[PDB]
Amino acid sequence: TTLLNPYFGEFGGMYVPQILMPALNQLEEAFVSAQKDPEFQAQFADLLKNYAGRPTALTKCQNITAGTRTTLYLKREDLLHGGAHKTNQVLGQALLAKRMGKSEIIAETGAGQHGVASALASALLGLKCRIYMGPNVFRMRLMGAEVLKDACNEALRDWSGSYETAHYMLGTAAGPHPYPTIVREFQRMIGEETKAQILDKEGRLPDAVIACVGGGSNAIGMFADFINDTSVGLIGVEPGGHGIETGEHGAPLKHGRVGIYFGMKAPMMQTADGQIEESYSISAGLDFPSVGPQHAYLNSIGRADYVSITDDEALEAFKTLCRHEGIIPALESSHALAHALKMMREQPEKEQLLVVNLSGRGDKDIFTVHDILKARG
Amino acid sequence: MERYENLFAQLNDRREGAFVPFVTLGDPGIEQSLKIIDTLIDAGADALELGVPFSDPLADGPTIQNANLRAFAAGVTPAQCFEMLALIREKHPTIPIGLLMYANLVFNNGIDAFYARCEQVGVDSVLVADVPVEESAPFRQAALRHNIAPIFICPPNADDDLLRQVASYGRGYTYLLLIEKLKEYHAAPALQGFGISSPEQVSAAVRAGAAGAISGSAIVKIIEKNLASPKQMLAELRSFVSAMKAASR
Ligand SMILES: C=C(/N=C/c1c(COP(=O)(O)O)cnc(C)c1O)C(=O)O
Ligand SMILES: [Cl-]
Ligand SMILES: [Cl-]
Ligand SMILES: [Cl-]
Ligand SMILES: [Cl-]
Ligand SMILES: [Cl-]
Ligand SMILES: [N+]
Repeated sequence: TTLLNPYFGEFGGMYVPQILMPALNQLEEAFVSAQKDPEFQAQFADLLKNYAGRPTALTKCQNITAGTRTTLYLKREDLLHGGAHKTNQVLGQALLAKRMGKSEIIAETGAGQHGVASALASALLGLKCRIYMGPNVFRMRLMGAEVLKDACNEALRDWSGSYETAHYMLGTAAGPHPYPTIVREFQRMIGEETKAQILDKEGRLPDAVIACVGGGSNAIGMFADFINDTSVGLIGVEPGGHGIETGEHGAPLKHGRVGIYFGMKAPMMQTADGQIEESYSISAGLDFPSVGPQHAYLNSIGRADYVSITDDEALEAFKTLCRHEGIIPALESSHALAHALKMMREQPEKEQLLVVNLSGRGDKDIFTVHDILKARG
Repeated sequence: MERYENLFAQLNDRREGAFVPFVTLGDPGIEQSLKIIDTLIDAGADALELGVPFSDPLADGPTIQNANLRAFAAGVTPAQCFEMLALIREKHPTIPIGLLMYANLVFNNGIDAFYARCEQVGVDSVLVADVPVEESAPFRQAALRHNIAPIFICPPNADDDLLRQVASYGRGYTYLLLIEKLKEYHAAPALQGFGISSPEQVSAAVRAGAAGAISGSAIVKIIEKNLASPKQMLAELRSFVSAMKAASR
């Protein structure tokens, strides 16, 4: 029994050991209660405005689109405190933890952004935060935190006989219900602001909104408020790694099969006999073998289209934004920008209004990009 | 077949409980796993619970997680596990054989086809570790269609709704971590699988009203300690299983 539907079509669910169902049911009930509580919404809004820095800017990119009929805006989640969109929903989940009378936080992280997001939120709200399997390491320790697909398996292990005291801060729109729903609702101000901002600046909805997809939280955050606007295209960009043809990628939604893992039924990269494969991307934040079930659902009904961008395309978009707009983007975000640049360049007389979710800043990536550039020459 | 029912009817006639060890298939290797399993049966295990190596064993503790890497370090695949199972059943016609699975290995190439393969090799039950009873319908149904008992975990917190669901949905045995309400609800005989490490705990579970006890990690422990000593592995396994089963009589 649940209050909300755990599935998006055939995708989603709560595929966890029986012993974790009370934790998931507790969390879902607290979330449903919190969404109807004006005091909770006001406290979350306070944190987002006065601590995280919302609303984030919407930046027009005239230098990049000169000589084409593309108008390009970047939704600037790179300007959010912490440097990425992850901060939005850790603030909400930390408030939910406190609503449930809990005082410990468990988390994991690939690109460090979510682990540092979990640590900063825990420091602000007085929660004892413990992170599994993460520079980023020193930040989390500075912020008082006690410190991989298996990373996602590290925390569930503790949250087992812990949830009476601790909350598992899942970092993307995936995992067992209610997390795909909670993470969407705590990220949807991305798309809500973008819609208001585009309307103010252009007097019309975008032709398409474009976001990179790892587990799916920044993309579903951007998409959610546009889903019922049937003329707005929703484009999610998975990592193509060295190329889909190489098998060294992170694009299960396109090139993968439905399976059951990490508490959800969803497309995943897996061997012929159902072992969960290892993904690959130049960007640690997209290096995820599955995808959130709402993206699988949106794909299946044709509401959203999913594409892939290779390491080299992402690298070129990273350089392009640095040189022509003075913004250093996360390599994750550069996948979304790269696809927008392709939409523009392939059809330069097509009139189109595009928004790219610039999910984070790329200071974390400057060492990685420097080594690749130097190794090239 | 009705191996679990025949087993519990016989154990009741003898006024004793069941002792059921768990081991990971192919740990440390196919050959020695097969010999380990024959030693457990030789020593007096009433049923078996056998794990198929999975890339991400979410619901396994530290000792169990090591068993799976040992098996992967040996190249063990699910197809090799099912040939093992057919060989085990061909040697031992009446002992109940339960599998502890992860959902993706069951769902991968079709749920019905997985339980069909279980019936073909003579498996008696399947516990899917990451499928809660609320998600279990297609698994339970496919299990029952192929004469496989779907096993459910009754956790310590279980309220009355979960108790009646577990009692209604499970067959073969109830995986316990409560006994009176399961009997009241006509549940499958309960096997305590929580911290079963000592012969006293077996005797304490039967005395509590359980039909027996499952030792889900103590056997795996004894294997981990004697890797460079295969012979002493089997002799240590034999002595422990004998001590646990004697505690059931
Ligand atoms: C996985 C992480 N971050 C991923 C990430 C992603 C991919 O995660 P989502 O698909 O959930 O947005 C996108 N953009 C940025 C800036 C990111 O850091 C992490 O920091 O643990
Ligand atoms: Cl519902
Ligand atoms: Cl409200
Ligand atoms: Cl409005
Ligand atoms: Cl036999
Ligand atoms: Cl049956
Ligand atoms: N991914």
